[PDB]
Amino acid sequence: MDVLYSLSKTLKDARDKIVEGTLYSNVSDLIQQFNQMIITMNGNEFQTGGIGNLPIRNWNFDFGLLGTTLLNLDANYVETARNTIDYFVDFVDNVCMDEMVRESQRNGIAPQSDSLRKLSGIKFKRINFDNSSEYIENWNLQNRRQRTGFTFHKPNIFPYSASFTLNRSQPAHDNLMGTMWLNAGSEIQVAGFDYSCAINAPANIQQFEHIVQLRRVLTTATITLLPDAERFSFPRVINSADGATTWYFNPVILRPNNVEVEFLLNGQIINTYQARFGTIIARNFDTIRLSFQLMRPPNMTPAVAALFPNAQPFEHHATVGLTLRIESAVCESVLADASKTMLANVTSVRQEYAIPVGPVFPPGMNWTDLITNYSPSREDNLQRVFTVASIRSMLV
Amino acid sequence: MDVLYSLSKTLKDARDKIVEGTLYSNVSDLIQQFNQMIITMNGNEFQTGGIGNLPIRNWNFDFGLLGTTLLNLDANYVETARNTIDYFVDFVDNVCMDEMVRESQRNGIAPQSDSLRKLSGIKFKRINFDNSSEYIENWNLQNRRQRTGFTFHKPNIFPYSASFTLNRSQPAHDNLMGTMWLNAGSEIQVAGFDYSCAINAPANIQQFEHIVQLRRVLTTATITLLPDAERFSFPRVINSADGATTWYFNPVILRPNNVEVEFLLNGQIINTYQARFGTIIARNFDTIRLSFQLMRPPNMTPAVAALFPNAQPFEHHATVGLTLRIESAVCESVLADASKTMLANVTSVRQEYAIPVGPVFPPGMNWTDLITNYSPSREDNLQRVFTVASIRSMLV
Amino acid sequence: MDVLYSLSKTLKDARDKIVEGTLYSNVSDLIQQFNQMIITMNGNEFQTGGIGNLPIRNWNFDFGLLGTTLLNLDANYVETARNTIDYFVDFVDNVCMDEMVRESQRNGIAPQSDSLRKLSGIKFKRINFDNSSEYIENWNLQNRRQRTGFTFHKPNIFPYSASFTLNRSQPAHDNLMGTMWLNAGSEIQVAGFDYSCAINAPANIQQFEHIVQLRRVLTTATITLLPDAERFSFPRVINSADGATTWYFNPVILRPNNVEVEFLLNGQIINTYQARFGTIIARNFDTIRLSFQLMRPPNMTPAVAALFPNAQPFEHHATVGLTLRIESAVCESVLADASKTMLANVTSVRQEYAIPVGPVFPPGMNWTDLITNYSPSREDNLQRVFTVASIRSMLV
Amino acid sequence: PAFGMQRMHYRNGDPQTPFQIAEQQIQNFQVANWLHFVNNNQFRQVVID
Ligand SMILES: [Cl-]
Ligand SMILES: [Zn+2]
Ligand SMILES: [Zn+2]
Ligand SMILES: [Zn+2]
Ligand SMILES: [Zn+2]
Repeated sequence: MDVLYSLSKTLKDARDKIVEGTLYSNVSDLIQQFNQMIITMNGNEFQTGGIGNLPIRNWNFDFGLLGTTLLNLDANYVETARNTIDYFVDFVDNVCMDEMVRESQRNGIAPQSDSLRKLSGIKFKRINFDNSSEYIENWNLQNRRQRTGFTFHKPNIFPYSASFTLNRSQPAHDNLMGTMWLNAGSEIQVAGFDYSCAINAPANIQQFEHIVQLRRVLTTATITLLPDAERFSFPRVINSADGATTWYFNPVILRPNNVEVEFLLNGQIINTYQARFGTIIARNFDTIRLSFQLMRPPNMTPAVAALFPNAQPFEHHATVGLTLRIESAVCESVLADASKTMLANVTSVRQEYAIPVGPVFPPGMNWTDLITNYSPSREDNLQRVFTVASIRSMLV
Repeated sequence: MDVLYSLSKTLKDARDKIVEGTLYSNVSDLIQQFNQMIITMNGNEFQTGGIGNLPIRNWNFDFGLLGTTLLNLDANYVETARNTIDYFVDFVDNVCMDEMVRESQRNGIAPQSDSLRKLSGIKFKRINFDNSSEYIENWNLQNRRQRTGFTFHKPNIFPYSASFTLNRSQPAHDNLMGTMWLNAGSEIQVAGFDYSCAINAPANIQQFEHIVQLRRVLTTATITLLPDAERFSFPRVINSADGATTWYFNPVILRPNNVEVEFLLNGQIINTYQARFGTIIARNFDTIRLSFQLMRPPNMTPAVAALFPNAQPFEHHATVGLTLRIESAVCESVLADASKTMLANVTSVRQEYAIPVGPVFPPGMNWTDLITNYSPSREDNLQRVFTVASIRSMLV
Repeated sequence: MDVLYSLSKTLKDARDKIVEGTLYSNVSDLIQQFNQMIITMNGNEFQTGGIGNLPIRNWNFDFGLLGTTLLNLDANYVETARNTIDYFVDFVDNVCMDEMVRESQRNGIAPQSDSLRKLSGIKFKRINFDNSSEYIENWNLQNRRQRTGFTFHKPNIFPYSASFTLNRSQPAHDNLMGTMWLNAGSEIQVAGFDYSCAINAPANIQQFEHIVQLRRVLTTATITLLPDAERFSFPRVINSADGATTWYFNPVILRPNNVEVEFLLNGQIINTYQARFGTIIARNFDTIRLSFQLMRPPNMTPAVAALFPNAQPFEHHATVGLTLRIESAVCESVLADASKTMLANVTSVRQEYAIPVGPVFPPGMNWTDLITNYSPSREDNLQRVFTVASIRSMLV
Repeated sequence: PAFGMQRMHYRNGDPQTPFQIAEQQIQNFQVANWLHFVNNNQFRQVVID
């Protein structure tokens, strides 16, 4: 991985810096690194594989060194370098694609493609130089069992789940007490609905709880917490848990009461926010506990009193909602997020070459299924393919 | 462009690295590059401005080299370098502003301002060195007829459009079947509404389709697809298609049925997602087809059964929805997006200096009009001004 | 700050570049910078303080220089460098933490920790080298009183505020005219509601105006403006302004009329957008004025005409909306945003070590309180702690 | 001559020594490594007693 990354970084530097007219002193160190890469790679045969529809390709390296005598690079120098660079970049893209489409159960972190295994040999270790990208930096730290940090804008941490729980229910589904929630990528939209508006609740208060267990620990998380859930504030016709019938939801939104957000790590409370809305910071947690209350308003104007009778039928169902949005977080594990392209690139390569389902990832590289069962082997394989995809995106 | 970027990159490196106390070995190559810039620019007269309210400014370059030998940089060295850097940064800022305010229908990629046309001469090619930014790198890759790629967080690919189509309608607008949609930026909310709730539809199913054609192909696109459309789920008094009258919309949201998102390229299906929600990957597409069905619940509870009578009047209108958000994609062409400021920089420069509307862009650089008619000439001019704005951002 | 930043930058370069097999020419300049840092730090005693629960830590530097003898770095070289780097990273992280948890009312930009005060002595200026980070660049520009620039994706410029104003009201809350708004982070959602649907308005027009004062000037701002306000478009039961009773809101959403968005600087009009939706650019402003109108539809279909009677009672309250999202902007002051982790890091460090509330920041590092009262002293302290947080995040 | 390289055209007054240029130019590892050692073999200044 370090060698493949070093090849890609050398090629990117060569593409960006070996330009017409530039001072040779601008590229001297880069030219030394490039020539060392050429010397190391010359004479080696590589095969990029035939898994799926990805074609078998053979790579042969017999390239001249880049010159050193010029003071300013000219057209001839640039064209020679560009030919060598194009061949090498094609090779690196093919190697990255071959690695991205492969998975293993035991050593998923270890290289899987023939070319990358050959590059792991000692003779290529001299190619290795500056490992400054976040993904390769985390790769090196992971190899050494050191604390890793991946920064994510809007991490895709919650698997998709649009579910509801009913605590009070009847076959006619007309006096219902329960909770609705959408756990989207970085979004938790939850809402507790009481149809009687807590008319008979002790103290005229109905308690709602929602626990989301993150599959990985998040740190230094920026969270926007808003006091309403716009997803559960309009009338709906909703399937029953068994799907045998549909019930009606006609929410009217009340201000959530005793809003408590607890961010927990291994069951211990790390952060607690009572009646706080807007930006909050959850420094280290793997669990979110959102507790809120529907309080029947003790004083009601005539319209509000009309909405909430003292007994059935109940037509206007009192709903209290919270919205939680993780804008930024840090995870020790690779995750999909709204800003990067690693998952999309791995999926695109797997789809374009018809890679059959393997023994590690879910079919189609579906993120919900993957993150629901984000096992250590899946984490190893996913970090490998994400690092390879990041190395590939440097050139392609 | 490469020369202007090299000037700006040299100035930015000089600002960041030529600092009091630093080892001369930290800056030696940079000092040589800076001196080469000085040599190449010496004896040349430049003129910027003279369009709109952008003032005419003349630039004459007669600066000495930095030849002082030191182990560590001192204050004298820094102050000399700072004087030269300040003049050069002002010049580069003015050249960038001059190029950003200009357009041409023919050869809109080619330089438009006189200073940048002069800087395209062969004698200035010596200034050129490391071209590492995404925009200049894409510029060079395109000039080489190589496949370029701009990565976008939330690409502004959909021109603003809040429209509806009525497939069944009448002057009373009380028995309406059709669709309403908002396509804005990277978001598409669509909602198919049937007022009769598919009472008389064949098999009790009403099929809705929505085709959105992207003005440019997107690749490696991460999409969040959510079942409901919160924008079309509250009561709404909408205008008539001709504007003569107004009609009423009283949604009750049913879950969309047989949801099929097809990502198409040249009319062929590249990606298909059936009943899949959350994060999906569209690898390469120029069109999106959303097909969703309103299925009348076969089994209803009395509260539900009361909302959907057999015949008119229809008070509760059955609405199914979909939300599609492109979180990140890659486009070969330049686009506005949520994270970058190139469009905002160009618009700000044009507005601040009262640049008259030209023959390429819409007035005020309105993004909706620009992206609705994103012609090849418009694309060339936009890439030019965006590269210039990225070069300007490095210094200003 | 520049010295502490240079230390962290040297350590990061050493971690990324001192790797097995790498050419010595890849690292020669880095080795010289690192050895200069070792020489400068040798013989100096530091204490990182015991404020709150941060342990008092003593630091002694008696390290040997890194070797220059190898043509390619081997494993022994990497291990020796790793040991020295680990000690230095521990020191820099502790210094950054000790600086982040301190604040001053008199000179909050100046260093507060004793170690950062010692590192400001002239003897350490030799350490100083490339200052290329956005935050250190802004720090140096600010020290020279130059135009600073911080680029923010979704800047958290609006303090959280969910409020309403009733221009017309009565104790029964059934003929209400006014506005309700949520200002949160980078988003504004405003909604003007008239219960009589402007039946008795001077021209059947009800004017609504919302003025939002930004605590700091924003520039080069990309802003999405959308007609509806989904947050204020569902039935609600709302506390009265004095909390004595609760009123009922039953919105029906009409298209806002004569939508005029003004971006003002010093009360002067800078940007004006009339009936424009989608992406707009505000080049330089500190106030937003949103003027919209509930215009009674001159023509109504029977259902629409039935929603809005000529006199009380009113069951369907005519609401117009506006949504305004700041996707990207530039500010001369530091701000929390949806991408950067500075605020979260500072808050996490303050909570982890139970830092007692000080005389500058709100007593949780809570962002609503901070941005509401963004005083110059608060801005100075926040710029200091955010710069230190960025320096820390280079290593931790 | 051992490696068949063209005779070094060395300029008097060059910032680099001939061994430094040769180290940058020699592809054999043992020779290049000995050259690098020579190029960087220095006295260590140490205060003792
Ligand atoms: Cl976002
Ligand atoms: Zn974002
Ligand atoms: Zn049920
Ligand atoms: Zn119509
Ligand atoms: Zn009131």
